[PDB]
Amino acid sequence: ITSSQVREHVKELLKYSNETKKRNFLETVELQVGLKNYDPQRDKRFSGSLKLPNCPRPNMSICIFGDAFDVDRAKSCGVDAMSVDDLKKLNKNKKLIKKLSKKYNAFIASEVLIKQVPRLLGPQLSKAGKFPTPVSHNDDLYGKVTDVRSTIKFQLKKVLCLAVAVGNVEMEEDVLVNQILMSVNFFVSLLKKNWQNVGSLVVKSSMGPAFRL
Amino acid sequence: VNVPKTRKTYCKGKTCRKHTQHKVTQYKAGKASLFAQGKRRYDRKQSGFGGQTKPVFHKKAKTTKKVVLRLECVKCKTRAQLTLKRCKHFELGGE
Amino acid sequence: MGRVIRNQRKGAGSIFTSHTRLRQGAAKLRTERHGYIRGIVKQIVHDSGRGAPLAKVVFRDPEEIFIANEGVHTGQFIYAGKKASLNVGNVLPLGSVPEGTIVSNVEEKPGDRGALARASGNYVIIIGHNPDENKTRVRLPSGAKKVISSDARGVIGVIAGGGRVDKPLLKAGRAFHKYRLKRNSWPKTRGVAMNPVDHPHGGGNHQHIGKASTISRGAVSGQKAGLIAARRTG
RNA sequence: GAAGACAUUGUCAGGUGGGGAGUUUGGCUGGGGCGGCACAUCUGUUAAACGAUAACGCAGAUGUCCUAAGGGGGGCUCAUGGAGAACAGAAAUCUCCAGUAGAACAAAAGGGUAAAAGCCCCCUUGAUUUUGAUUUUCAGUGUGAAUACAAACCAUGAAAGUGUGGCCUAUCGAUCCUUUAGUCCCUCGGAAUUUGAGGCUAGAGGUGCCAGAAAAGUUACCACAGGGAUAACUGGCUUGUG
RNA sequence: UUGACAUUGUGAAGAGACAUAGAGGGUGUAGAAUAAGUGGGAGCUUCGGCGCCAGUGAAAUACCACUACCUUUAUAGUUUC
RNA sequence: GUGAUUUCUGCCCAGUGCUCUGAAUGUCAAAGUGAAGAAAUUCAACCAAGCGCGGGUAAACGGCGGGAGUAACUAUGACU
RNA sequence: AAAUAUGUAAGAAGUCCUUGUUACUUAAUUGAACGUGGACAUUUGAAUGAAGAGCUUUUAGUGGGCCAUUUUUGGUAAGC
Repeated sequence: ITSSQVREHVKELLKYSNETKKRNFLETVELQVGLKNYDPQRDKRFSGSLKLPNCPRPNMSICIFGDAFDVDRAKSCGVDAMSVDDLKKLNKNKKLIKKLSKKYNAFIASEVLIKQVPRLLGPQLSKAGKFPTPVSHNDDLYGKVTDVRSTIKFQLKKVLCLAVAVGNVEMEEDVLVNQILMSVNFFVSLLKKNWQNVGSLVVKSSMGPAFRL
Repeated sequence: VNVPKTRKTYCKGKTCRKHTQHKVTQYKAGKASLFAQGKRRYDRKQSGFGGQTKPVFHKKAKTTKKVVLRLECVKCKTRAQLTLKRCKHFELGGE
Repeated sequence: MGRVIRNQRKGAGSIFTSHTRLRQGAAKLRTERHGYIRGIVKQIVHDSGRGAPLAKVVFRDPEEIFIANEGVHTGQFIYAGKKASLNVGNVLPLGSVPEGTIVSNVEEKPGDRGALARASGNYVIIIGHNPDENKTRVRLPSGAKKVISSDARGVIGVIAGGGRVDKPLLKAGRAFHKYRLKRNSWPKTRGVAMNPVDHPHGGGNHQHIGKASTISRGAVSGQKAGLIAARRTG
């Protein structure tokens, strides 16, 4: 709870383990949070790294599609399909628009809708996990998929999600919790007023918990 | 109609003066209920029956409110400065 | 708008029966527990309540009931709890048979018996079964009720048959229907009554105009029409 | 005998409630009405070569749109002949060359505008703060709009400059109330402390009848005060129409 | 018309208050395989189970904290429905 | 309500009214409860009717369409 | 590109000469604005008219107007 105990989630919580000495292999810590919890559309992000610094952790197939040319916008990589003859029948509704825009990351496709997005395609999907975000959709979905694959930084969109990092095993305290904060930027604060906008969260590394608030 | 979030609109405050990028949101509303003098006195009827007050209120609107542009620097440290763009409908930065 | 009829009467106003032109009155008497005698001399012809009311017993030192279709101008009107059942007599319906049919009969014990006192209509006691102390009684109405054990009871079909099985041929005879009760006849087919007059509301090319059901609970005045109903056509 | 904290009675709350009470129902108008807005505006004309100027005069535009359709400097110059044609071949679109401003400047119309005021690039956010003065009814009334200054604070150019919003002439709103932005300034009056209330200056929230009431009909059952200021009928001009 | 509060006080069956959380845990098409599911995850623990850099699909998991179903479980005085 | 007898009561319940135990769920006031401040006070959750959802209802108010083609001179409609 | 009508100016407080003030901008003997001392006014196109002239308060009525000649708008026209 943004208090002294931050370094109790960090410093005092960095060698908890669950057995004997402390092992003999590398470490793996971070600092959990989110993306903005807005609705993955209107406003929740912009630009600027923390860091932070990471990438996947497990899988990365997100979202990118629109026309017959959006497939190759997911061929030399791996993404979801919006289909062509579906935006007039079933390419969006609940578990539909989901499918294409409901993965884990967010979305990195382009744009093309017309008079249909106030309760179907572009619509039903927003806070679900996608609704047309900033993925430099013009050359494709790879270069700006540096904001959708690796490096990172920590593009935090769709539904929660983000990253963190600072050191290895044991050598951080005030800058461990203050490294977790450092592992937060346009995700912990931003422009006009943004020093906080949530309730709680989690964190650790592999040991056991962090802040007991 | 495509505004651009923050843009160096000189300004001041002061205890600052000169320019300063300002995160510029538009203005919202604000409840009052049970504080407003408007209330403190406008609680009446007078009182076993009532009506309201001469201006209440069915007239004829305009179909176009106004943007309550609310520019606000961060170095100037203050103070959320209001502006007035008039033309609806529209929306923030596109573009 | 004036005060529409209905609203109008009720209060003393100018209407109220023949409250000084008839014979005695209903009265199944007062209440002892084992039969008293009743020589019923003469059956009366009153007004209003067609169906002869006939004046009887007077025993404990020297009353006038409504009399079921059974007068032997002296008839065996012995009645009172423990009492041989019969056309006439009047035994506490808490000790009847099962399929009988009393006429006059008292909601609640004693309190002289009015339920189905009218011309003819009798009240077949159909039930008696489920009874710690009560009775499953029919009723002229058409619905059922559990009256209360020992409570008077006519014992036979009320007199005066088809008092009106027909046929009041002429506007007269209404020569009566009155000289009886209130001045109910004639009755002013309301929807001629003008706007301000009653609620109807004539208007130009006639017209009962909008609605006609009339929510139960309207302002005694918004009232009238078809009370408040659960239907319409035939 | 029946009823047995119930119901009733009482006090507030909510439904409901033309049965009842009260109350209202714009205007300009070849007479009222249905209609149109010369009720707020702008261009052209009508309008008689300064200005002013009428109709329910004629021809048209206004209750927006622009982050750039704003701001500065660069460059460049916009709707024919003669050349080269493969889906082009009347051309839709491409590249060469040699001359009327016929184009373009969001939107009506008129003004204006050519190393530009148009078009392609480059860099910004002046569409800024404080005032005040000015101009716009022949103008003494506030409003909107616009002009030149002062003080600041920026842009842009190498500069001199220019830029105080869209080339100019249209595109908007008092009075209590409410919200907000302002110093962290002023008072709650027996003293304090915070919480709250109140104030000061700069804005948003609506008044289109746009100098700004908050407002359904019907009467043939009806009523009043006045209107030849105002219509049916006579007369009257005029005579298209006969 | 409906609620609350007074008018309104004798007794008797059953909740909730004092003064509690833990386990199997996921029946569309495809990956050998557990889908309302999130991600921190390159590691948890003297083994390597699963991973993971590969990953398809509507959504990937062991180190598991969690925005949310089913089954499964303690009262002695006043109190109050 | 309609008006002797005589005959004869077509079809429409979506609309407005009326009216039923009904609806697995959404509003919905006062007291009563919880949460937060130092309170004033301001947020909460549940909450009777009512509403909205469901049904019946026209001797209840009232309703009762419209255009195309369409042989055995010709016009023609039981046809579609 | 007229006519009619419409702005200004006029003899004259005016020029001409000498220098002095600082916030102004010029590099300043640069000017600007202001002021001293000094020459000439009744003045040699303007005309013509003055029952002075200027100035301050106040407070009636009025706001329904109608004629003509020329110049025009509508309309066949009009005592429109």
